[PDB]
Amino acid sequence: TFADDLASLHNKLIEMGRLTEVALQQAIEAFQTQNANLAMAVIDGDGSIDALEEEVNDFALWLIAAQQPVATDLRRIVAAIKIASDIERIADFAVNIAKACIRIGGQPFVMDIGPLVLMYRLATDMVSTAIAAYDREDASLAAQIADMDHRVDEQYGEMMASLLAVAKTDAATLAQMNVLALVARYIERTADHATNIAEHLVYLVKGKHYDF
Amino acid sequence: TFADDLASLHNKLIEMGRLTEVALQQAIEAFQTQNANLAMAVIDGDGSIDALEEEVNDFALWLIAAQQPVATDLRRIVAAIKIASDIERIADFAVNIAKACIRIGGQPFVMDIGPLVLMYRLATDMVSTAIAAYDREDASLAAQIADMDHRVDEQYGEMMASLLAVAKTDAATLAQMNVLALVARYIERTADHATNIAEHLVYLVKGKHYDF
Repeated sequence: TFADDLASLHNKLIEMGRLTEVALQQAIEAFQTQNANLAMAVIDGDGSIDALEEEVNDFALWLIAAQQPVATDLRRIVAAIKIASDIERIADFAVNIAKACIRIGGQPFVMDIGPLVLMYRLATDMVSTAIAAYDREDASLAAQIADMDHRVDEQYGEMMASLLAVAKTDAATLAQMNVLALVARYIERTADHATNIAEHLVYLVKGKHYDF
Repeated sequence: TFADDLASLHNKLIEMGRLTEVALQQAIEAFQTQNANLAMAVIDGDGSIDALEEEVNDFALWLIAAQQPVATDLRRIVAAIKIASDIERIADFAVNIAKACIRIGGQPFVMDIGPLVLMYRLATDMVSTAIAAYDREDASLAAQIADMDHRVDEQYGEMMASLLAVAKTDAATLAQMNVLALVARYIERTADHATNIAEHLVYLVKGKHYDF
């Protein structure tokens, strides 16, 4: 049943990702469309993934202590725990982009949220990619994720641009730009995690390190 | 000898941090002073930490499979592996800030690297803090690390500022600003990891989650 166990542990994770995927999808839509009811769907339904992560640690720790995994299987059980956390953190930033969507209520953005939306989706994809890479166990999608990162960078600068330029300085509108800035950061944390997941996937496989 | 084992596993990590600490210290000095010989000290002496991380996984995985850790001890052996990786990644960004220091040779910065230096040190401290928090196992230093983050944020904007403003557009000088931008990102990845380490330390202890 062993081989089967590692197959489910594998699906437990891929599962966390399927959900974090969704949560991410809505978190952004919720924010861009300014949908409070949606932002909440995101919050209320998150502790659920914290649940899966525990499951994934209990299960893995068990194997590591019961079925006595051999080197190779042991690395894939370990990376399984490191990746689960990254999926968890990402999911958490989602919950936060959702709280920020609320922070600002419904008084239409002080500027265009277009580049920010694309910066989010860019990162989101980095996740899908990284998780897909984990699923298939493809250690080469990584270097490709590297580029979506340069894109998240140039996308970011192009954020501070349309932001710290626009003059119309006022308490309410500033408290507004901040939330936008906060969101820009959670998108970069979400990206760095996809990258983190890519690192594991790559070390597990190539024993080498994630490229630029 | 068990209790003793967990004490050394604990010191293995605190050890990785003592070194990553240094590496970080020099990486920045090297860059700000533009010291190639130093940037190299950083590169050449890094595979050494990748070494410690392996040690920390082999050792922990062993306990988890040999001395049969009980719940509490088991969480502290697990977080021990998650944190080791974060220390590893941070150390790696160091190696990269060091490669970027070289990327630009010695033709004095197109602008003032003061705010960037402070943004680096700010993150660096977040690390020391997070690692110190791990050592003592103080789950409250976290919320304090949270603030050094808001500071890393406001410090960042104040980066794009003196950057995308300065007009003097030219191939060499641009290829120059980019490296600076790249460095700004590795500093933010280093911060998000300190934050990551803080998360573990907090979940392990409070079972709850790392604050804003």
